[PDB]
Amino acid sequence: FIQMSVQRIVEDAPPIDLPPRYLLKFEQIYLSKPTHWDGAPSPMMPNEARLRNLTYSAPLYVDITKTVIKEGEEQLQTQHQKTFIGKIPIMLRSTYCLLNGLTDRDLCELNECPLDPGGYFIINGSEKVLIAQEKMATNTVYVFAKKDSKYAYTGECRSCLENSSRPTSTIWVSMLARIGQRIVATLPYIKQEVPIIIVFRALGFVSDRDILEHIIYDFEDPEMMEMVKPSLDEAFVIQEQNVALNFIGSRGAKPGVTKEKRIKYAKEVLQKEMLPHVGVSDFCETKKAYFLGYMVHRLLLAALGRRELDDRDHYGNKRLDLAGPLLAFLFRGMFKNLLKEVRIYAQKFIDRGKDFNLELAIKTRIISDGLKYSLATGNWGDQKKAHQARAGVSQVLNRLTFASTLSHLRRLNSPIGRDGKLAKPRQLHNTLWGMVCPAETPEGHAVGLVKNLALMAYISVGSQPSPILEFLEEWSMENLEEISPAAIADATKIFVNGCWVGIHKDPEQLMNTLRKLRRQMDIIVSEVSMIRDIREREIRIYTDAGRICRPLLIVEKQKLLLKKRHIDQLKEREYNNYSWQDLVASGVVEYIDTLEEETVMLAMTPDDLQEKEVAYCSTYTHCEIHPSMILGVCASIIPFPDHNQSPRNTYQSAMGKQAMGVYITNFHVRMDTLAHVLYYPQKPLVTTRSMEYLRFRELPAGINSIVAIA
Amino acid sequence: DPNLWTVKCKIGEERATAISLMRKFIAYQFTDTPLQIKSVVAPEHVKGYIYVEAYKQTHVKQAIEGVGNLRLGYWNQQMVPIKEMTDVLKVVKKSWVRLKRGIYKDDIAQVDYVEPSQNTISLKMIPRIDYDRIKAPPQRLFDAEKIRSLGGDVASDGDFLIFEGNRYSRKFLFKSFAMSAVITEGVKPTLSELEKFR
Amino acid sequence: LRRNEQNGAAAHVIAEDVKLLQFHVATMVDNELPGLPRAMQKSGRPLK
Amino acid sequence: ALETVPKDLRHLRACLLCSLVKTIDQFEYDGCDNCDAYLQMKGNREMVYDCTSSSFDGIIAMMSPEDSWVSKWQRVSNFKPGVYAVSVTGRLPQGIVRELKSRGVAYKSRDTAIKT
RNA sequence: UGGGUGGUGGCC
Ligand SMILES: [Zn+2]
Repeated sequence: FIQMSVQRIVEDAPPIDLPPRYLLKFEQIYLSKPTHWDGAPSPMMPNEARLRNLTYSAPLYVDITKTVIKEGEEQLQTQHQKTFIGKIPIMLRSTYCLLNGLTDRDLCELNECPLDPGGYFIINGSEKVLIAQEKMATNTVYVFAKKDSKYAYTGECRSCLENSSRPTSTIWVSMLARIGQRIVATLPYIKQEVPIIIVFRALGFVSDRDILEHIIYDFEDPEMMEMVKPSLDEAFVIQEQNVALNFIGSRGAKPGVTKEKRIKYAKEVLQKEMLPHVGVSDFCETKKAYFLGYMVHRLLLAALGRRELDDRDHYGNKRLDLAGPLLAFLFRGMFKNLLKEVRIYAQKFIDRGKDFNLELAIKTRIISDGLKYSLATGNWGDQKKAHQARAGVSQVLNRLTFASTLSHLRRLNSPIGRDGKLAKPRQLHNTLWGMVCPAETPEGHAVGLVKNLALMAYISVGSQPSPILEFLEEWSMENLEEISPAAIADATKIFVNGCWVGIHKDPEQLMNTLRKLRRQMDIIVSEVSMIRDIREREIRIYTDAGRICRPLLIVEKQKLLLKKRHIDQLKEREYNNYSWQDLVASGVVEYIDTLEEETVMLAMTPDDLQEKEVAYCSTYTHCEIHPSMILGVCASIIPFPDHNQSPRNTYQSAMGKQAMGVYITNFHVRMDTLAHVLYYPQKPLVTTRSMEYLRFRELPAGINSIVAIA
Repeated sequence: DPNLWTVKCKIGEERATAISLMRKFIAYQFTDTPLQIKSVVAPEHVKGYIYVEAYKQTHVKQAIEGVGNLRLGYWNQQMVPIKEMTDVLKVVKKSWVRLKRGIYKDDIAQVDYVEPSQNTISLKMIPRIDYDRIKAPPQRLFDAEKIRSLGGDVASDGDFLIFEGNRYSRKFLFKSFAMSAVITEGVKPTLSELEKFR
Repeated sequence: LRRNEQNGAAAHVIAEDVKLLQFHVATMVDNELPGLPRAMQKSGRPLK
Repeated sequence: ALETVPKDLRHLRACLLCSLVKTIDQFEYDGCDNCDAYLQMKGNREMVYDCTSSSFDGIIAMMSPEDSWVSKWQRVSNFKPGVYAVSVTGRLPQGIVRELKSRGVAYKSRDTAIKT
């Protein structure tokens, strides 16, 4: 968020121009380590900020170019270097925190124990943690069945191109249940639904064969092609483009009073509001039409029973929002406000013919206090309009025992409202294997809606898909715009982040090349996941943030790519620089997210499930590192958990965060509230190998006691 | 007859809105896009909206373009009844006065002398000051020795004293205030005020 | 209102003024009204 | 006419002969156009004080004075465009009234205000 | 100086 998102947000904001006129274009920002002052700028220790009720934040500097131009060729493109904008709270042990790269000796000399994980903000001296919220995936076509209304099926598909100021706008392509069975659409900012063929002709496809070419990719199955006739005979009044645009505009949010007004309003709402993710360029009909055709084709496939409905509980269809996306979401609005304020201040002077000073225009208070307030209170929105925003996103860090702290730093959250009789969002889905702890969960009214990551789980951070597109174009993929519709049927479709980009003829070679390049980690980073479907010829590629993935071993034919040399080099990793990264580089392990997990063959353990017997599958493509790695932080301290009844493990995970112990090494310096510490903590006489990495044998909680059951 | 409509305007800035509209009409009358409105009327005590006389909403929506005073009324305007055109033009309405501003607001004051300059007249005020003891107020009699001990901006000429705030005092303040700055009708001091001064 | 219709008698602002009075009276004894704004004080919270 | 438009909002005065709104200085600097040929009111501050008084209520702006009923009702239908007052109370001096009566001008004060 | 809001948690 600091390195990329802030610069992107500050640069992609349109300039403000306002007879004399001005430009005021921003450019590359600067940032400095946290500092407090009246006084000379001196580095601020996190511990000092914690005792003095300060806020561990860093100032933000941007470069601005002011170009005011009036009548008579009077333009002055003056620029100002490093103008202060606001203070950004800093998260501990980040790259831009003072506790970065320091040796443990330095940390001890600074009264901050080396065992502190970091990852929390300090706001007014309180440690705040950003709970990761989960949301349904965007830029994808999902088909559900609401059997309680007029629709028998619904092809919902969100759309967000890249960090758009307006939030995601939904598109619906449904079937009326009830001749009957009319395919219709629910456009954004349109108060009434509209049948599909009018939508297609509004794009300019006056011809009829073009529409069915866009929708039906094979004209040999009569049951498929007949299903469009109901919502094709419903649309033969409208043929020209202008009449279709007027038909749309008659139902607008603010419908025009003239045919020109209606036409221009509908054209603008189609070119801008509808499907921003496929492209908002000068023209995008050649691909917008294909995307709508794909939605309709998916809807018909679901109706015919050739493809089952999508599952909302499957976390291949979900994304996780960490501190990055949430901070960017706040920053968008907190920067729009600053732009509005400087624009107003300049306006109040240019009209009266007076020159304005940019220093007085910028209100650092709005951005700084907005970020501070949103972090402190947890109302994740603007102060005056928080009723439309989430609450409880930021909570006080639970510093009671070390395990509780670790669990609280790796906590998920389902934003589904409580007090709901629905049990589907609460049940333990099959897909939560190796990504979420099957045991750790609260047992109150929020049972099943709060989750904790497994130990090996990792959240993808996201990357730009430009190199993937360049490689695909360089490869034998045919671009979407210059393709023949007749060639679609005997080929596989290619998707990137849900945006349909081109077609390929040979899927197997493409998949092998992508896998090999990713395992070499040269152009495709290890975060990207390639999913190839075979029942329907599709290939899906994802590079966005929020996907959840875990590492796994690689099985070539029946053996492992891990060999004694790798282990030997690992055993010397304090002498050799050989580390886990070098293991990923050699293509031995491979991060696997849920959607890719859907198609792999997993071996629970090599020395058992890969030997030659009566062939069960004999086609293993991966292998689990260790099965016990699927438990969360709190449930990995239970000894012999596979010998207990299931709710007992959950209760232990609940009560494992309330046991007293040495909660932090330097507990004698912190002026915490309600601190519990035990005189004589001891390590368990019987441990699990997993609690070696939780540092439990250094901050234990409990005492071995001679217990008699009588 | 062109019809009359209400347009939302800034409260207190309606007076300059008519001037701005007249200037805009004069500027655009020689151009290709003149203001086609017939008249604009602003009542004396009506605040927040201004009456505009024209034929169609299109004409006003074109003409009020670029007027920040009518930004709220730029998009939607209300219809004023036809019978109210004449009602629009209806306006209604050693003594004692009461000041309108300052710390002496809503206080009974008695005229001492009338200056024939038609600008200011002296009044008899109860000193509403704390004698520079709190600031770095109820009505009470002036204590000369108290403010003489407190020092500061103070001048003594017997019972004629001068202190902070450009207030002239004697024995009782004798300061001239603008005739428009006081209300000469509707005071009626009571018997308690007389003692203090069917 | 009673000092406005006392003298001005504009016969148009009176309607808006009585409308505002009616809205405030209704909000005083009930704040959840369909199709009506929430009566709130300048703190970001609606009144009880 | 830009000269008819006031240069400020300070000490505005209303004409008792045509209800034209001009500043006290505008009645001297520019002079009342609708009555300049009648009173020759431009050129002296004392007779400017005598002609117009600062006590007035309401402002009226005729953008099309010849296409407005308000102009007819305020007896300013044929007068030149400019800012107009609603109701002004006052009486013209007896010498001025007699001069206007001798110059073919009917004495019609713009006092439409209600006296309680 | 009290009210209001939210979060966490305990027992069923
Ligand atoms: Zn005149």
